[PDB]
Amino acid sequence: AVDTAEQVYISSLALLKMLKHGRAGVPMEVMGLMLGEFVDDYTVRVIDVFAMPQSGTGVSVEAVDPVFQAKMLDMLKQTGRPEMVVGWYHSHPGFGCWLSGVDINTQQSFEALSERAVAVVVDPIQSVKGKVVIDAFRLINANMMVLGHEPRQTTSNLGHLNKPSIQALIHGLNRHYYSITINYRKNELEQKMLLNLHKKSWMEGLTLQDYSEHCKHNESVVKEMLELAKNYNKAVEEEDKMTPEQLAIKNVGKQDPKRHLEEHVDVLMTSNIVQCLAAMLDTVVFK
Amino acid sequence: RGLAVGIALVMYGRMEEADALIESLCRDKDPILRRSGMYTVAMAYCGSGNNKAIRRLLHVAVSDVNDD
Amino acid sequence: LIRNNNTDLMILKNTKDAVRNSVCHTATVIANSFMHCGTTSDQFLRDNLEWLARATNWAKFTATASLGVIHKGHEKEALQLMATYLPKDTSPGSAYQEGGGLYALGLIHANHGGDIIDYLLNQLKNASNDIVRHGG
Amino acid sequence: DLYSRYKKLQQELEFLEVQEEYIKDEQKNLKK
Amino acid sequence: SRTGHTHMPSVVGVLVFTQFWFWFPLSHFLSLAYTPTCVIGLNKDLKMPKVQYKSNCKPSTFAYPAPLEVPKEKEKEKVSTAVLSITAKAKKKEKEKEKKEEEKMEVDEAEKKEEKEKKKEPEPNFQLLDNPARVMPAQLKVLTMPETCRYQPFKPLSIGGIIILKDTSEDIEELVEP
Ligand SMILES: [Zn+2]
Repeated sequence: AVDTAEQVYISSLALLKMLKHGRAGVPMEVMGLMLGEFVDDYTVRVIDVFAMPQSGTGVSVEAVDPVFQAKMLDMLKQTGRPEMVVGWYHSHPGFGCWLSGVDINTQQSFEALSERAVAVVVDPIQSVKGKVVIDAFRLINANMMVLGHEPRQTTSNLGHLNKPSIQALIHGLNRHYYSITINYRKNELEQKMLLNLHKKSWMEGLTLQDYSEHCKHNESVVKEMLELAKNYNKAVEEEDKMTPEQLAIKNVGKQDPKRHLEEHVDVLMTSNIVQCLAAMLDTVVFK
Repeated sequence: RGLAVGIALVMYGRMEEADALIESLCRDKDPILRRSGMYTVAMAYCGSGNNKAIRRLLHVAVSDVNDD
Repeated sequence: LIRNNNTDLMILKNTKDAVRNSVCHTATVIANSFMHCGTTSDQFLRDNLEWLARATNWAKFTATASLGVIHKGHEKEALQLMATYLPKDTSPGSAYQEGGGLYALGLIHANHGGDIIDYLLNQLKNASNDIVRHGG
Repeated sequence: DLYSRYKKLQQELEFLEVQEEYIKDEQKNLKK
Repeated sequence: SRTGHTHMPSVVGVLVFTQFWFWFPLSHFLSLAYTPTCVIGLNKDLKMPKVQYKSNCKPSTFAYPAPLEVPKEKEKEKVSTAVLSITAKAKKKEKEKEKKEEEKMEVDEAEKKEEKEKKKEPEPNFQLLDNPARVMPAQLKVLTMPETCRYQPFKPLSIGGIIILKDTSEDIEELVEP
């Protein structure tokens, strides 16, 4: 009985507790616990995340408070749901993700206690634009050290979700743990009530943004579009057989032809239509 | 996934009698079961140039979000 | 299929030498079973075994499955072939032999109703759990 | 002869309407 | 299949073979889709008679060689001496020295052309074939019935599978059972 290509399920609230606790203590490598359920042999799920108070030692086994462990679990049994811990996490701000020296020491305690106890490393400050730098890892033994680690077998969902990155494979990764796959438990009864309630405005759709700010904009764009038409005349009346596909590449200027064309005309079209349709509907509805 | 191919393979070439089941599996939000209906509409319409099949199968080939 | 046995052995050897320490062993024992399908020609299960005994934990399930692929459509001799490589007389500790063995009987006698349906019926009455009920 | 030609022109016409509908979606999709 | 219908094993065998992402040992199921490219000339319930019939290929022959298992024994063996110098007229006067030594003492060697071209053109597209005869499915229509033999077919023979021969008039013979 040995590993395969596993799968990690995370709940929607679990990821939100990760990025919020990471954004809170952005300099000093925050630490917390991960509470879920072992559903089968080789897929792990997590429903809940609660953090840890800050220890002066740092991210290690000494940052784990056993009296804050059991008494926090004492409350969650009688309210909500009791379940077994399945792992832990921390935050590593200075890089993306790889298990460091004091990372790997406290992992050995957890895999001695649990079956797997999957680690999770998240950089809070790297994740900015629309994506999150989250990855989960899991330590390997020394029994197959001259053999091929990660004993994976009959599947084809292993080549996805990441290739081993060179900022991560220069450290441990390969001959010390392995990487694991993470998707999201995307659910209904949460997805639309997060979408429609976060981005919404009722009366904005039929406002006017006035005329004194709007006729000035219609005044402005036509004036350079006149000179854009004069520059459009210049290339059309030119029309010389100087190998015109080579004549165009020696006359590149990030300019006219068709790019600096009707793009403005489309904006002039859409602005006045939405302005006039809002004007005509408002005369219709109100008295 | 074992029952995905299994309910696709319980019907074979009925060519009109699966259409209530084809509509039922794809309207659900289970991604495996939507995938299971796609193997079901394949095996119920074997070798026939069905215009309704090639319309509907290409329609979910555009607009659906899961890759599988 | 036995009187027109022109397969090639050296192509399978000129792909054998490039086999590194990956899980391509399952990919090779599915390759020879394709190009010896119905041939009933066992030479790779004769000329070498130490390379065949390298991979494990599902390749044994794959290899004894490939034994049934080479013997596709072997009605009576396939019963006594397995009778020799029995689900309980090769090794009682490996469930992958008895799992893929019952899977190999299904590969041989597809679309053939007989005692082999009843023979696999009685061994799904008394079986282990995980990789016995698969190939059964 | 002629009945088979009339059925195949029915089929091919309803075929390339569907592949016309595919390119309508993709050109709409690539704008987004 | 043969007669316009489609196979139920060849469909089911290939569609679970598509599911080799999620499980590698489902790839054994493609063996169901392996249908023979052979004809069978069984006339009686037991006799398969040894019959000879031929081909109608347009300009040649093909199929089933699989011959090539050379390791391509290659040699570096040389780098060409490209000293272009007084060498050029020095080898030329050496070839003048051979025009006194070769053609005046003994050189009478000869060879013959077009022996190897001769065997190619009268070739056989008329290949004769016993009972379980393989044939590529592209040549189910450019085969030829055994009309030159005594034992001539009865079933319309245009696609591979199994047929009856009309084993014609008396003295029936030619068993084969291995
Ligand atoms: Zn760390």
